[PDB]
Amino acid sequence: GLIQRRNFSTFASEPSVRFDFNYMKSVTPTTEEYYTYKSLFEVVPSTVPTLDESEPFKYAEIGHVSKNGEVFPVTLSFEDRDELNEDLFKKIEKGDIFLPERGNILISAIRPYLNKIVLIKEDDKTDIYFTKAFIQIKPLINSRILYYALRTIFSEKINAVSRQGKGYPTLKEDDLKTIQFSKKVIDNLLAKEEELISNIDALEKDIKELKSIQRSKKEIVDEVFSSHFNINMVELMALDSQRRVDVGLSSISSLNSTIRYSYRWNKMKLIQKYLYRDIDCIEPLGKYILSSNNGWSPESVVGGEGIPILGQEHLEFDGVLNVSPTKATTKTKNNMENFFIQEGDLFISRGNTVDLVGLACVVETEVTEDIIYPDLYIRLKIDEKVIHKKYLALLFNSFFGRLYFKYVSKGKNQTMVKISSNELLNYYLPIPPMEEQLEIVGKIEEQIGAQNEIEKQIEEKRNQIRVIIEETARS
Amino acid sequence: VFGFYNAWWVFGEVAKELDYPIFMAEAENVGYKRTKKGEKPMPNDLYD
DNA sequence: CTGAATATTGTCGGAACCAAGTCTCCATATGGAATTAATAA
DNA sequence: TTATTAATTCCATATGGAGACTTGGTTCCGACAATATTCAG
Repeated sequence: GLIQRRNFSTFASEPSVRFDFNYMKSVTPTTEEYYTYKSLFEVVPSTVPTLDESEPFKYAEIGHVSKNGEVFPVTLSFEDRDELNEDLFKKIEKGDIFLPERGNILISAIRPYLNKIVLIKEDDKTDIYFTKAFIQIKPLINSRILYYALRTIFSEKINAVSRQGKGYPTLKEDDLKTIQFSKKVIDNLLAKEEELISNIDALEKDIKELKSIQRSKKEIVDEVFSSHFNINMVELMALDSQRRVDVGLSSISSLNSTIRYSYRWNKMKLIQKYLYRDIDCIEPLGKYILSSNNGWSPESVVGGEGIPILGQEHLEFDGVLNVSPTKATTKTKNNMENFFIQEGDLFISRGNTVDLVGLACVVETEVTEDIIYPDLYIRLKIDEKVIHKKYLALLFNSFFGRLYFKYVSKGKNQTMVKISSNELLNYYLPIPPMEEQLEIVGKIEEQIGAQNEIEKQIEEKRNQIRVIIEETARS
Repeated sequence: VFGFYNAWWVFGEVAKELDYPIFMAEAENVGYKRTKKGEKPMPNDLYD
């Protein structure tokens, strides 16, 4: 760890005479002609607004605000106050609400390192109320300049005054009033304005345009799979909401082989019967399976010194292994080679939530190093003449595999529902001809590749939007 | 107790010969959402 | 008749913290292997 | 005339655990100022 050395006098920096390590990691003699909170901003005391009842107002907690300074408020109305959102209305009635005045900045008080600072823009409409967990400041200088100087720069001095105290690392208005902002950093940004606002505005509107067409990695798989097979997605989500199945005693042993009569199995049967009403290409998977080798999960330390190991978070709805190992072991089992990922392998997740169990992916990434797949991965070397593994993985990630594994995953603990080899061998999935399987794969490969390219341009723009600020400040 | 059988082939015909309806249903919300800081009301799918 | 001190009225400040989301090593059969084995020409 | 079991070892493997670690931020009690009070010199 760090080894510093400070003096007694340095305990006089704050009237709270704190002497914690985190606060004084930043404390040091200063030569820059620092500014203070008086010149830059002004803390605005919070007040409880008089909300009307007819108009549905919009509320936002800390969790609704994103890391990149976006708000996703919840539309609440006193007219429809049910028990699901009763807690929010309880907070509102208690008095944890305030309407930000236009142009202010709202810094979150809890956990500053997430950089959850939001700016109320001077333009636009439909103002949104916020939880008093934020802190209002009125920037005497240009609001956008202070906003960008607080998000990108000064992100470590704000994090150097947070108070943990047997729990949440939180801030206080006094902590902000204690900050020691520099002069050159702020005056360089303020003087070089009228272009450092135009460039950032253009880049932000480009980012907004890119986000305007973004789609999730699951809807794309759902869209094309719904395009084929002529599946009414609206009716499927309606039959899934039914909570009443009345089967008979005779229809318990049909294709059971182990006498399972739980409600989940009996609703699986109904859903699978509904899904295949018009599709006639279905054959059991157990025919086209050659092996079901599991993985190896030794005791692993995060960021250790040894062979890397994958995790359940590296399987995405796309169908490609993320190959982003985090955990590392140093233990051997005399059979290391059999538990190393190879190009073309088909891995299915074994053990997750009821909605994320059974996700499959093909490696499709040439990596020369050896990476262990945990025992929560089932590798499925199969017959490469009818299945076309990519198609199988993307079928499993689709609603055709997200509903079967949602109701066949055995387990007492619903948080780690697991699938066994028997479910894989007894799964009746639709197999179209090899030519027909290739067409879908091309579609939900090109569309998702375009989506990923969208996901890459936005990151590059958001990185240069702060590189510009850094180079402007330090100049 | 079973008699040197697989009990599946036997159980199929046993259930075929004698049959009775069975009732199954699922509740999603029970109405007593508890946390380490007390209870809280919720919709109750079981009874009203 | 100028109090300040107790009925309390609504607001800060913390918390042997704690829900939300979702990712895990390991004890325990187990059976198909091995083994012993008894079939029987 | 042997070599089939079927028991007794023994393996790496499949299965499952009234789980359990990670990350983020939430309620609620306790002060507490400021209501009020409050009787009195």
